[PDB]
Amino acid sequence: DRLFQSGGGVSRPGGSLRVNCGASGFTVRTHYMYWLRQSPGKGLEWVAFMNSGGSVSYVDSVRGRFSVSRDNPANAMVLQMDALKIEDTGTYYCARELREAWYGDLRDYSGLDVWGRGTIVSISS
Amino acid sequence: SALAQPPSVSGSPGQSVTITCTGINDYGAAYKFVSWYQQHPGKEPRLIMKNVKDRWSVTPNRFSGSTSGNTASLTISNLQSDDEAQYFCAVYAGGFTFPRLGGGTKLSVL
Amino acid sequence: TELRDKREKKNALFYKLDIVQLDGNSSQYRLINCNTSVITQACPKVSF
Ligand SMILES: *[C@@H]1O[C@H](CO)[C@@H](O[C@@H]2O[C@H](CO)[C@@H](O[C@@H]3O[C@H](CO[C@H]4O[C@H](CO[C@H]5O[C@H](CO)[C@@H](O)[C@H](O)[C@@H]5O)[C@@H](O)[C@H](O)[C@@H]4O)[C@@H](O)[C@H](O[C@H]4O[C@H](CO)[C@@H](O)[C@H](O[C@H]5O[C@H](CO)[C@@H](O)[C@H](O)[C@@H]5O)[C@@H]4O)[C@@H]3O)[C@H](O)[C@H]2NC(C)=O)[C@H](O)[C@H]1NC(C)=O
Ligand SMILES: *[C@@H]1O[C@H](CO)[C@@H](O)[C@H](O)[C@H]1NC(C)=O
Repeated sequence: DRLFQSGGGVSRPGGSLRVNCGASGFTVRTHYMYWLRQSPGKGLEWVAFMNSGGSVSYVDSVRGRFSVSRDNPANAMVLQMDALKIEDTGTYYCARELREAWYGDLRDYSGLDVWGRGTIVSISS
Repeated sequence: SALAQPPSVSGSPGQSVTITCTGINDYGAAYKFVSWYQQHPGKEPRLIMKNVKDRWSVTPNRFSGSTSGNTASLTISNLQSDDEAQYFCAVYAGGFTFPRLGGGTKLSVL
Repeated sequence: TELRDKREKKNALFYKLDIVQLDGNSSQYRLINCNTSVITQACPKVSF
């Protein structure tokens, strides 16, 4: 399995950007996927999560501004980002998680096993 | 909130040191799955350890895990230059939406 | 059972994948589904 990313780039505050995350060896649409970001020299932080079912949860700080969508023909996800702020500047990562939830109910948990190399996003004036 | 990692640790080559991970039992009594991540500078995270002491794929023997209820401990023995990196402790449990992520610790070899 | 005062210690075997580790000491275990849903036994005449 592998993940590969594209997009990101440069934007003024209030602009819009978009990052693609495509998979190989497995399809996005049937796994647990995570969007995270890391500001330079700082730690990782959660951004978005999409379950196997396709429902998405957002962290409060980007709700109403970030949106994730499935691109099944491309076997990928897309993070669309609008109303960009300075705080959104950093390196973004798309990742796959392996868990065990038998008959719904869970028993075992590995963590994040597949990690994309990250895309750079810079919001500046 | 976030788990507690000391910002930085240091040790001599060949020795062993431990990075601690405190606050695990702060939110509920659910079984705490404890994980550890390595990140070399300019590189992405790489998963080291799950299930506090369970080694993952290519992680040598020199990495071991222990736990004290609320504080986990990741120990590395036979310190060597490769080990200089940023480490992240994390805990997940059922019902969580995101696993709690530590602040990270930079490990340097003297 | 069955006088609701004389409880007894019994034991039985359950296929591992049906057992979960309790949210605490590793010697303690729980049925896989029981904090979440009602579990019913299937009745011999009703084997479909
Ligand atoms: C049902 O039964 C089947 C059959 O038993 C079960 O399938 C098995 O599932 C295992 C779990 O995934 C598979 O193990 C994986 O193997 C891959 C590599 O497999 C390939 O290579 C093997 C040989 O590799 C050795 O030799 C090569 C040189 O030939 C050498 O380069 C290697 O380093 C290695 O020494 C072949 O024998 C095999 O057929 C196949 O061609 C292995 O890579 C997996 O490790 C993964 O570990 C983590 C997740 O744990 C993952 O993140 C890793 O990726 C990271 O690292 C790579 C670089 O290594 C990087 O590209 C990524 O970006 C990440 O940074 C890595 O993928 C894992 O060990 C097993 O192969 C498979 N068996 C078969 C026959 O397919 C199945 O599980 C069963 N299911 C149930 C429900 O029972
Ligand atoms: C039972 O709980 C105590 C409380 O911390 C702990 O010290 C002990 O190791 C536990 N026993 C097992 C078998 O987990």
